[PDB]
Parts: sequence; C-alpha cells; structure tokens
Amino acid sequence: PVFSKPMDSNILKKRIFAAVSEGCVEELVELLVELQELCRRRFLMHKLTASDTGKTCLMKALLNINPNTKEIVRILLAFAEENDILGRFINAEYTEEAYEGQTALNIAIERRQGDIAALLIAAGADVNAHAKGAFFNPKYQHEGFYFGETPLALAACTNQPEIVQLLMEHEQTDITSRDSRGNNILHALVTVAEDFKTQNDFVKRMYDMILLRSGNWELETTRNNDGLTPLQLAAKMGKAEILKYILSREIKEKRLRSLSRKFTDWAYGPVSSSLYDLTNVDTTTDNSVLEITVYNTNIDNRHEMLTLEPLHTLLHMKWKKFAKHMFFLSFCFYFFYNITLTLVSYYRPRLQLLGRMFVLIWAMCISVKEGIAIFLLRPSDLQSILSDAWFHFVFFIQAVLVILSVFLYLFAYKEYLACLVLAMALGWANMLYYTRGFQSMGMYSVMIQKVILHDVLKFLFVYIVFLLGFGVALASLIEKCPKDNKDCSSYGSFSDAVLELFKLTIGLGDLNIQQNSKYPILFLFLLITYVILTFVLLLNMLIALMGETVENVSKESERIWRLQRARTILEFEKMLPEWLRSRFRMGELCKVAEDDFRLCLRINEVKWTEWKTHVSF
Amino acid sequence: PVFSKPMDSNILKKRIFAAVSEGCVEELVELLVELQELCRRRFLMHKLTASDTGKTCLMKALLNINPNTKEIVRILLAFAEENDILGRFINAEYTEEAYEGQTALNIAIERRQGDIAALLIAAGADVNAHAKGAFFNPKYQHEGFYFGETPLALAACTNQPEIVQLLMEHEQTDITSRDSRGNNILHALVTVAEDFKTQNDFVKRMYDMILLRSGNWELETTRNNDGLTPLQLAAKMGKAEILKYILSREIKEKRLRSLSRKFTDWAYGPVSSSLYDLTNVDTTTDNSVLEITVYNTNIDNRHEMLTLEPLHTLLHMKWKKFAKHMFFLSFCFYFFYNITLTLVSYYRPRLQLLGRMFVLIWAMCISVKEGIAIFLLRPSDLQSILSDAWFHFVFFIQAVLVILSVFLYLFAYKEYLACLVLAMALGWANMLYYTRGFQSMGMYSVMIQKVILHDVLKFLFVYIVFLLGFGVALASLIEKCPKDNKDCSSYGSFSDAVLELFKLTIGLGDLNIQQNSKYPILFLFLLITYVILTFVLLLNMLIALMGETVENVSKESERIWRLQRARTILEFEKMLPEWLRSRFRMGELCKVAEDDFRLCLRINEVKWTEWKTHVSF
Ligand SMILES: CC(C)C/C=C(\C=O)C(C)C
Ligand SMILES: CC(C)C/C=C(\C=O)C(C)C
Ligand SMILES: CC(C)C/C=C(\C=O)C(C)C
Ligand SMILES: CC(C)C/C=C(\C=O)C(C)C
Repeated sequence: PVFSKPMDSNILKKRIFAAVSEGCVEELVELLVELQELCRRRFLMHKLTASDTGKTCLMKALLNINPNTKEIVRILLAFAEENDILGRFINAEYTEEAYEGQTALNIAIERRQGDIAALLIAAGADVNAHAKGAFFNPKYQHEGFYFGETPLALAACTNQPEIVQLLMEHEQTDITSRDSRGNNILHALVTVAEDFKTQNDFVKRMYDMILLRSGNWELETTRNNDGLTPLQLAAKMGKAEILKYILSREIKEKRLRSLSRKFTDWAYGPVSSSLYDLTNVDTTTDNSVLEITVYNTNIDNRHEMLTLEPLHTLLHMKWKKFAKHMFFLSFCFYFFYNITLTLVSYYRPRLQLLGRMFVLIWAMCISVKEGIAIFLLRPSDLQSILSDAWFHFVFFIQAVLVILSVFLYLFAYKEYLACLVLAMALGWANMLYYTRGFQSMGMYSVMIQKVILHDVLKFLFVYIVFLLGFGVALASLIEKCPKDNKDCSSYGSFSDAVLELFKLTIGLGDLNIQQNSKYPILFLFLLITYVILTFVLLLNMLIALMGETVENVSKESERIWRLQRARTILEFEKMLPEWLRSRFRMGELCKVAEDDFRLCLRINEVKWTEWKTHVSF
Repeated sequence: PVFSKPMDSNILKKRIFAAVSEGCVEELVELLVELQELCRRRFLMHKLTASDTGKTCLMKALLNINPNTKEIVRILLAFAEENDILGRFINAEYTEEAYEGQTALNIAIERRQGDIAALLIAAGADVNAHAKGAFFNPKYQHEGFYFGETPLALAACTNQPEIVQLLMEHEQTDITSRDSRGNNILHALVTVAEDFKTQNDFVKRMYDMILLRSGNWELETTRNNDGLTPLQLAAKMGKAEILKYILSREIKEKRLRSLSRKFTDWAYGPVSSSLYDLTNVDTTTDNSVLEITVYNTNIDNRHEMLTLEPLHTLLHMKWKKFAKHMFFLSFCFYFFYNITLTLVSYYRPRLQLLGRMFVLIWAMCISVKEGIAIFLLRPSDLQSILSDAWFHFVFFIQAVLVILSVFLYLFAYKEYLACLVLAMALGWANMLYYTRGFQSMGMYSVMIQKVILHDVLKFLFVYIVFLLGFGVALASLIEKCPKDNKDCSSYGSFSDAVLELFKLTIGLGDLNIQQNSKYPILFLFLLITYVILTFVLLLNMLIALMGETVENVSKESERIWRLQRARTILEFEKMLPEWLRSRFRMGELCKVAEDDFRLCLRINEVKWTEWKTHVSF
C-alpha cells in the first residue's frame, strides 16, 4: 500500500491550520476576526483552504479531533455565514488523485461523531456526495478502504447506526445511489462482510435495517457494473452468513412480507414445510447464485454455503432426476468406446469394421465437445486446485490421438501405431474420471490428485537433478573397453548410465562393481552414495511426505468430492437442449404480488436436533 | 420428505377460515351470528368444515396461533353448543391419507398451550384418539414425526409435563393404549430418545413420571407388534441412557419397590453389593436384551451400553465359566484337523489311514455346522462391518473343498489335488480366526480386516485398470521376432505382458529396453511411466492410505475386539444342549411379589473413583 500524499500530516495562512490541529481556540477566535477584513481591503476565500489539496480548516479540525474540537466547528461555520460562502465551504472537495471527493461530512462520520455530523447535515451538507478517489476505491483489498463511496454507506460500513438512521430520515438522501463501481448501499455491505463466523457482526444486522426501511424490491434487484445483484455478489465473494440470511429471509409483519425469500407454510414439531423462493437461484437465468457458488468463483468457502437450504436441495433434485441417468450413460458410452478401441486394435492384422466405425464417430464426438470446452476454458482455471480442467485435455488428447492415428492408417505413414497405442494407456487411465459417482472411491481419486501434485512432482523434480548429475558423473569415468566390443559398457553413454541408475532405484538388475572404471574406488563411492540419496533419503521420505497429505486432507476429502459432483450436475444440465429443460421445480405461488412472478419451491425440513433442544428449555 | 397436501396453507365459507387465521374476531363474531340462520332457512354443519380435508375452523384457529386465538376458541365452541353439534365438532377428524386422525386436541397440545388443551378436554375432547396418518407414522426417521399417535404420548414426546399430568388424572384416558405400530406410551418415549448424552434430556425424566404414576408391571411388559418390550426396544434402537436407567432402576419408597430392577443389598464405603434383576436380560428367553445388544441390531453404539452392569458381568460369568473351556477345545480340535490335513497329504504317494478318516469325519462336522449357519445368515449381515460372516464362508469352503477332493480321490478324476491343496493354504489362513482369545493379537487381526477392506481393495481395483491398459498397450507394439522362435517375446501376448508388468511392481526380473519393439522410444516411454503410477504413485501411497486407517481406529481397535469375543460367547452358548444349559446365575429372590418369579443376580461393585470423590465433598 503506497499513497503519494497523506491526508493529514502533523510534521501566514498556516496559523489557521495550526490552531485547529492542536484544538487551541483562544489563538483562533481573535485571529479569525482579523482575517475577516483581509479580503475586504484587498467572494473567494482561498486563504483558508489548502492549494495542493482541497483540504480546508473544517477537514483539518475533524482530522485532528480533540475534546476542544466541538468548540471550534461551531465558530468555524459561523465565519462562512458572514462571508456567505458556506455553500462552497461545507461542500469543499479534496483534489488529490488518491483521495478525491472526500468532504467534511465524510470525515465527521468516520470519526465516530454523530454530534458534528448532524450539525453539518443540518447546515446543508452535501448528502450522497461520492468520494471517488483512488484510495477510497482500491484495486485490491489491501490498497485502501472501500465502503461504497457515500456518507450513508460509510456510516453503514462502520458500526454507527444512529447516523444511518438520521441519514435515512433525511429527504435529500438518495438511497438507490450507485458509486463508481456500480455498487449500492447493499453491495457495499456485502463486500465489507466476512465469511468467518463472528459473534458480533453488524453487517447482517445492518443489512436488515437498511432494506426494511426502504421497504421495496429495488435495492436487492439493482445490478452491479460487472452485473450482479446483492444476492449474487455475496456468492462471488463467498459471504456465507449474508447468503444464509438473504436466502432464508422471512419477514413476519404485514406490508413487508413481500420482502421475504422464504415463506414457511406449516410446522408441526420437528418437521416444518418451508416454501423457499428461487427467482434468482435456479439456473434458469444467467449468472445464478447456484451456478456462481459451485464454480471456483468463491474462494476457500464453498461447502459451508453450498449446503444452504434453497440450493442444497436444488442439486439433489437435479441429481436424482436427470443427472444420475446421464452419468451412467456417459460411463457406459465411454466404457464401450474404450473396450472397442482396445479390442479392434489388439487384434490388429500384422466383418467387424462396424465396430471400428463406432470409434470413428465417437472420437470425433468426444473431441468436438472437448474442443468447444477448451474455448470456454480460461487460464484463470487451467492452473488451480479445483480446476476440473486436466480431465479436459486428456479426454481431448485421447480423442485426438485416435482420429490422428486412423488418418495415418489408410494413408499409411506407418506411424498409425505410434498414436493409437498411446490412446489405450491414456484411455484406460481416463476410466478413473468416471469413479466420481461413488463415495468410497471418489474420495480415493481425490486423494490421488492431491498426492500426485503436492508430493510426486516435487520428488521427481529433485530426482532428475540427482539423475542428471550422477548419470554424467558415472558415465564420465568409464573408458572404452578394448577389442571394440559392447562389453564393459553398462555405463558407456549418458542414456546407458541414466537407465542403469533408474533400474537401481526400483531394484532391478545386478550391481556390478568392476564395470571397467579407471578409478574402481571412485566409481563405487559414487554408487553407494546415489542409493542413499534416493532409496534412503527420498523414496522412504516420499512415503513420509504423503502422510502430512493424507492426514490434513482426509477430513476434507469427502468435502471436495461433493464439489466435483455438484459441478458435473450443472455441467450435465447445460448440455440439455432448451426443449429438454422444460422440467423445473414448481410454478408461481407464495404471493399475489406483481401478478405472482415468484418461482417458489417447497422443501420440507425435518430437523430433529434443534427441535429436541428447543423443547428442552 | 414429500407430502401431497399441506396441513395449513396460508396462500362464501372462506370468511370463516380467513377470520380465525389472522386472529381477527370483530369480523367473525357478528358474521358468526349470520351463519346461525343459513341452515335454518335451508343437523349437519358442513359449511364451516373443509371438504377435501377434515380440517375445521377449530383446527384452523390453533394451527395459526396468535395472542387473539384464546379469544376465538371460547366463542367458536359456543357456536356448536347452540347447534348441539359439539360432539362432531370437537371430535372432527382429518381425512387426508398423510395426516389422518389428527384432532383439535392434538394440535392444541402440540402448540405448547395447556390453556386451550385443558379447555378442550373439559369440553369433552376425544382423549386417546389415534392420529393414524402416514405423516404421523413415517416409514423412516426423516419421513415424518412419530410420537406414539396419542395426545398423551404427544405431550410426553414433547416437553410438556403439565398436560401429561392433566391427562394422567383424567378418568377416560387409557394408559395402556397401543397405536398402529403396536407401541405404547413407553415404547414411543424410547423411540424419541437419543444415544448421545445430552445435558437436559426429558425422556428419561418423563419415563419415570409416567411409569411411577401407573405403578404396575404392564407398561414395561406390554409387547410390541414386532414383539419387543420397552426394555428390548431400547436395545434394538441403541438407546444407552434409557437402557442404563431401566436396568438400574431402583425405587426407594415402599408400595413401588416392586417396580425396581436393582435392589441394593448393602454398601460399605467403596464396595456395594447391588442385587440386579435379569428376568428379561439373560438369554434364557428369546430376544433377550443381552442377545439383541451384542448382535448388529444396535448401530454405532454398542460398547457404551454392553458395559452396563446387569449384562457386562453376564458375559464375564459366561466366558470364565464355559466359553473359555470351549474356545480352547475349538482351537485344539481345529489345529489338529489342519495339521492332519497337511501331514497326511504332503506325504501323499506319488497304517496311518485312521488319521485320514479323522479329516473325513471332521470336514463333514465343520460343513454341517457351517451349512446350517449359512441358512441362519441373512443378506443384511453378509455385507457389513461387524459381520462375523466372512469366517462362515471360508470355514465352509475349506471344509467343502476337503470332502469334494476325497470324492474325486477314489473316483480318480485326477482333480483331487486341485481342490485338496487349496484347502491347506486356506486352512492355515483360517487359523488366524482363533487368535481372538488374546488381546495383543486379537486387536492386530482387527486391524487386518479394516486394512484389507478400506485400502487394499481400493488399491487393487485401480491397479488392474493400470495393468489392463498397460498390458495391452505394451503387448500391441511388439511384432513377432523372425526365425519363428520364442525369443524377442517377453511381451508377446496379453498374459505374457501382464505378467512381466506385475513382476515389475514387486521388483523381480530384468528391465530390458530392446525387447523387439517397432518403436523402441515409445516402448520405454510406456515403461518408465508405468512404474511412476504404481511404485511411486500407488505403492508408496498405499502405505500412506493405511496411516489414516491405523490412527483413527487404534483408539477403537480394543473396542471392536471385545464385541467379536462377546458374540462368540453366546454363539458358543447356543450350541449347548438344553440339559447342558442347566447352569445359570442364581435362584428366585429379592421380593415376595407374585410368588417370587424374579431371577436375580448378585454382583458386588467396588467403585473407588466415585467413592473417593463422594467423600471429598
Ligand atoms: C500417455 C500414456 C503414457 C498414458 C499417460 C498416463 C496414464 O497412464 C498419464 C496421464 C499418467
Ligand atoms: C494416473 C493419472 C491419470 C491420475 C491423475 C489424474 C487423474 O485422476 C489427474 C486428475 C491428477
Ligand atoms: C484360496 C487360497 C489361495 C487361500 C486364500 C486365502 C489365504 O491365503 C485368502 C482368504 C487370502
Ligand atoms: C489373509 C486373510 C484370510 C485375512 C482376511 C480376513 C481374516 O482375518 C478377513 C476376515 C478380512
């Protein structure tokens, strides 16, 4: 965080700023009387405002607060009344690029002072004046303080509800005012919340106050500049507490029940048949909160908010309804394609040609989907943890290897086997993708990907360094055995010596010690020290590396597997044509409203743990 | 949980239901006067009751409670007094299949209201009216709310004891009333309890109140529809707190001491000689709580309630008395059978025939017990965790292989060795069953079964996929070496290539790189990538998989072993003939009662930790 200029720096007009900084009033009141007539003996009181910055004495007084500050603000404003410049004095604007648009009301609200803040507003302060500075609108979280760039949202982003209540009651205040980010009062509150459960979080408590007092459906429907309602913004930023509050918001009182996203129908002991609203949760529209929350648009907090009631059962009625019947079909139609690819080519000649045609019409079928899936892929997802993109190359590669091989079959480049037989080894290793449909083995394949990434690549990369150095060092010592024979040359070339070192790691071959080295002692010293760096230092410790991996993750392995399946639930859903997606939850109900455009959903909740505890008191 | 119709849906007779729903009375009292004479100008007031459902205004008023509801129920009943239809109005019944039999008293009791509930009962409410609906009687735990289908048990299943106390004092209330499940007031309380220790659990507190006020032995002896006393039902559902309370129930006061299952004889400091009752705990009868609690009829909570005092020492005096003397005999008589099977057949000819006869008369002896044990087995136990059934096939298979082999011995099909020599390898691996009699190694064999199931099968299943794909891929590249010789063909067929890959995993053989591949580079690329998927990715990680297994279980391995032994304690007991089971605990004592049919048991309890803490205050 680097800012070119500071807001307040306590390092003949300087007497104005010095007097208000230390809070001294006696040196100011008599001296302010003197200033009254400098302009007369000379309409535009420049002298009491700074030049390089727009900061005035009013901003200077409030930025350097003290118990004497209240005694200064009242007389400072009275000076502008005599010169009739209170309009320009109160609405004075900062001019630095970092802090631009900050007014005296903005600083008074920040410094936890409802006394002067009410006084300035009553004096004609510019309510809903936007602080459109680079500092107030940081490019990241740590580059500044973003709060919505309005005095109302600043009091809302801070924990001062009294100044909020005063600002709501003001007539000139524009509630549905959008700042330079296209945000709102509710968008700003969503950004400043946190996903970590805090005992005393005012954001969801103040979300209720601002929304209810507005009492209409325009704050929750106003779109962002990127294009995002306050509902969807909480999903993009991963705000679970706000998402749980918004999706399950029930208003008991009349005249405001239209602001409810969940209308409980009936309750009887543990079971209650709540009737939720999903007018912006189902994937019928674009950028749904369900679609946003399952992809890697949220960070480090997905399952704790993918289990929320309106959308936890949205996936179950998508899996148990059409996704399960298409995972088997994808499993069967790929198992048969792999079996046919193996069968018709293991029996290759050194009428079953209709089976070979099936591989032709299906390798193109896989690659046309993978080819179009690569285009929708982005580098922001290609290298990540929950990418689900590595399976998009290897499905494409195994498909593109088959069609490339057969193009060289009839054309007879003799390389038709160099590409086809690599598809068998990859095609059968691709069969492990379709094990997500089982909990016991789907969690197992989750462990494999974490093991193959955190530990195996780190072991191999060190290993080739010990294989390149020791391969060259061992092969360099060996002269050419006489008689021009291939004997004496187990370590004769770099490729021959590296291969013999690799066979030493697994445990295959004979460890000869008289391999025609011109230093027999040095060759053995370099041999009985290679196996203590790999077999004793690395291979045993490789087993040790993965123990930290399978102990920290095993309590989250069942959590990551569900997110894999929940992604394929809607990845399958987008493949259905528009006429096929005519099967949805339920019709329009829950309210007369605007002629009932409320796509509701009835899910009964039988909760035994809470009800048992509730009656226990 | 899916219900076709809702109980209460707040989405010219509709004015009746609307007025009571919102609690408005002014719009009802004058309008109810109007209704009085619609039927006259027209015995059967249909108009104020619903048609598709039996719900009336009384049910509608109580389902939509409000502070004005008490002001509505009193005048609503007075309307039926004038028409003299209070009998049909109060006893009005629901008619939906989901919710059937629900009355106005049932809803009033549910909504924590003892005021109206007492008023309805005083008005002639149908006490002990059964709500025999599909919702009130769910097929599972999450399909509804089961509470015993009576107003008394509903107040008991909820935490309202005042309405219970009122219902006990009523004359018309039938305490020993059985619902559609054959349950009782005490059966229903057992079902709604929980095995997790809760600080404030009313169920065992309300079990005391209902049983004592009844003051007789008919609630604890009334059989279920499945056939189960309230004692045995707590064992089937795994209710440890109720089981600990019931089995150790001591009533101090006279006239009710006959309702005690434990009569403490004397106490002196730490040692107290409690004298328990096991009239339904010992295995003398069928479906004993001891027999039920040791088999896999309880779930996830067995050792925390198999250690309860009446039945923790019931097994110790069965092990130290006849079970230990039959485990050695089973160990010796099977060790000798295995030794004889090995000895008389390792020396097979390429008079000791009496030893061969012993295997004949004992292989049939094993298979006749295993054959009859398979019939008593069920698929509900065949595939489980604490099955103790896998040892029933392999004991049967090893027994059936011996008799099958000798049938081909004299008959001379020459296959007599193909079945007999497989019995040695299985017969000696069966010798590890009889290691349950030792703590150090019995816990070891518990680890093996968990390791062999959670980890080894998951590793092998992935391994054959990498062996099928790489076996075909390696064998496909190899042409037939000239001269029609068997050289050049280490990977010549599928079986030859798969075998050479398996030997690569363990570490046997020579890793040749010039194995007559028509692509020497591609064969090596497919070879130095198979060993990084098994030897580097799988075999090392296999060791890693079992580390989560031996760290989470080792604190429970000593717990599962006891349940294995406790099952064989009564598995041995059922083998004794009726005359042999003439040795039991102790006679009839502890009370005069009904001519003393109380099979008691005296077990002295020397408790030093509690007594030391008790005197410390
Ligand atoms: C390209 C062939 C060598 C198969 C490659 C793999 C599968 O075995 C990788 C993905 C592990
Ligand atoms: C043997 C390979 C194919 C396993 C590696 C993966 C597949 O599961 C990726 C996803 C890490
Ligand atoms: C049938 C023979 C091969 C013995 C089989 C086993 C014992 O070694 C299995 C039970 C592990
Ligand atoms: C070598 C085998 C016989 C071990 C496996 C078992 C026996 O202990 C079953 C019970 C898992």
